[PDB]
Amino acid sequence: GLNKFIYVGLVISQLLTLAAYVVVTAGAALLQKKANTLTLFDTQEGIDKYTPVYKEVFTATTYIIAYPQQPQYQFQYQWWIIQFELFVFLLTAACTVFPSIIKRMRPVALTFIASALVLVMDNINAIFFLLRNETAKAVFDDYRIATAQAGLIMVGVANGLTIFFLGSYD
Amino acid sequence: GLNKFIYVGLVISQLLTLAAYVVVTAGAALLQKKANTLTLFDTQEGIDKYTPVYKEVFTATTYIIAYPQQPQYQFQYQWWIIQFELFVFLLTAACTVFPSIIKRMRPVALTFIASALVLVMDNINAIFFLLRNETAKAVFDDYRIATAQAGLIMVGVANGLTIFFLGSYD
Amino acid sequence: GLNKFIYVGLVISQLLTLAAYVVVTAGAALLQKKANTLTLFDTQEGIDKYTPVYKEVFTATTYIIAYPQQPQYQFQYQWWIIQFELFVFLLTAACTVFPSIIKRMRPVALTFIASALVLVMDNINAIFFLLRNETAKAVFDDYRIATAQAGLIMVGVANGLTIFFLGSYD
Ligand SMILES: [Hg+2]
Ligand SMILES: [Hg+2]
Ligand SMILES: [Hg+2]
Repeated sequence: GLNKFIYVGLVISQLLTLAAYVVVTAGAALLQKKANTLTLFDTQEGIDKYTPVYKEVFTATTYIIAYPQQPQYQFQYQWWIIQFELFVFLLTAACTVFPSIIKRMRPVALTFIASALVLVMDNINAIFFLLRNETAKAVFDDYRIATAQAGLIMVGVANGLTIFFLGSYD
Repeated sequence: GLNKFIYVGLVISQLLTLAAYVVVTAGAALLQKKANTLTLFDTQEGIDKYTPVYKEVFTATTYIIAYPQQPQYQFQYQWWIIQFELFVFLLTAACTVFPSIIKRMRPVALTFIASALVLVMDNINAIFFLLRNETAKAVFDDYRIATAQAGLIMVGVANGLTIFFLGSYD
Repeated sequence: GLNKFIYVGLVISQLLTLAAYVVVTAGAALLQKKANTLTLFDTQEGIDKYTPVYKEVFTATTYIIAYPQQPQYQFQYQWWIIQFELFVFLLTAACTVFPSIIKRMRPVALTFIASALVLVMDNINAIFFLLRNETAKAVFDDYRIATAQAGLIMVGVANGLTIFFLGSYD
C-alpha cells in the first residue's frame, strides 16, 4: 500500500545522502587544500603576527580546533564526520539494496545515524560563524566555506529522511 | 499488565516534556530579551572596553558562540534544540496519542531524541559555567540563566523517561 | 545459525566495554589527581600570570571548559560521560546477561548508547589537541592524558561493537 510508497522515499534519501556526501567531500577538500597552502606563516614575521589571530578565529567557532602550523590537523574533526557518515551510508544504502536485512540491521544503522546527526548539527552551528566572519572568508575562500556548509546541510537533511523511511518499513 | 504502567509513564513523560518546553523558552526568551537590550555596545566608548570580556565570557564556554553586536545570533543554537525538541515532541506525542503507530514509527523518534538528547546534555555543561561566572551573571542576570538552565534539566530528564517508556512498550 | 556468532561478539564487546571503562577512569583519576593538586595558583604571582594561559589552553580545545582555581569542576564533563557509559553498561549488560529482556529493552539501551557515542567522540577530538599541545603536557603529565585518551578510544570502539551485535541480535 503505502509501504511501497515508503521504499521509494528510502531509495531517494540514499541518493540524497550520496549526493550530499560528494558535496561535503568537495568543500572539505577545498578548505584542506587552502589550509595546506597558506602564505601567512612562511616568514617568521607572519608567525608572531598571524598565529594568535589564526588561533582566535578558529577557537571562536567552538567546534573546529585551531592547528595553525598543522594544516592537516585543522579539519581533522570535519574529515571525521565525513568518514563516519560514509560508514553509515555503507549501512543505510546496503539496507536499501537488500531490503531483506532491514529486520536485523536497522537498529544498528539508526544508533549510528543518531550519533552522526549530532556532529553535523554541531558543525553547521560552528561553520555558520565562519561565514559571518570577514577574516575567515578572507583567508579561507568564502565559497569554500559555503561549499562545506551546504554539503553538511544536505547531509543532515538526508539523514532526517534516512531516519524516517528506514525507521518505518515493512 | 506491565504495559498500561508503561503507557502512563509514557503519557506522564510526554506531559513533563511539555512543561519543560515552557521553562526553557521562558529563560531562553528572558536571555534573548536581555541580549537585545545590552547597552554595552550602545556607546562606542563601551564598544571597545566590553567586547573583549563579552567574547571571552561566551567563548569560555565551549558551546555558545559569541556574537557581541549581533544579539539575534547569540543564542541561535539554544533555540535550535528548542525547535528540535519541539519537532521531536511532535513525533513522540503522536506515538502516545495514536499508540497503534508506535509499532511502525517508534525508531524514528528514538533516533532523533538520541541526537536531541546529547544536544540537551551539551547545553547544560555550557550554561553551568555561565552560572559559575560572575561577569556573565551581571550582564545577563542569574535568574534568566538559571531559568533557562532549570528548563534544560527538565527536558533532559523528560527525554530520558520517554526513552525508557516509549522505548520498551508492547 | 550466525546468531550465536553475533552473541559471541556481544559478550566480548560487553567485556571490552568493562575493560575499557577502567582505563579511562584511571586516566581521569590521574588528571583529577594532577588537577586537585597543582601549585600554579599557590601564590598571587602565578594567579595573575598563569591563569590567562590556563584559560587559553582549555578553551583552545573546543570542549573542555577552563576552571583554573576550582579543580572540582575542571574535568566535570569528562566524569559525566564516564557515569553515562556505566548507566548504559547496566542496560547493555542486562541485555547481554539476560537476553530475554533485549526485545523490549534494546531500544532503551540503543537510544542511550547512541547519545553516549557522540560524547565520547567529542571528548576524543578535544583531548587529542591536549596531546598535540606542548604547554598542556607540562602541567598535566603526558602519560596521564594518554591514559585518558587510551580509555576513550577503547570505550568508543566497544560501544561500536556493542551497537553492532546487540543491535543485530535475533
Ligand atoms: Hg543495514
Ligand atoms: Hg511517532
Ligand atoms: Hg537492557
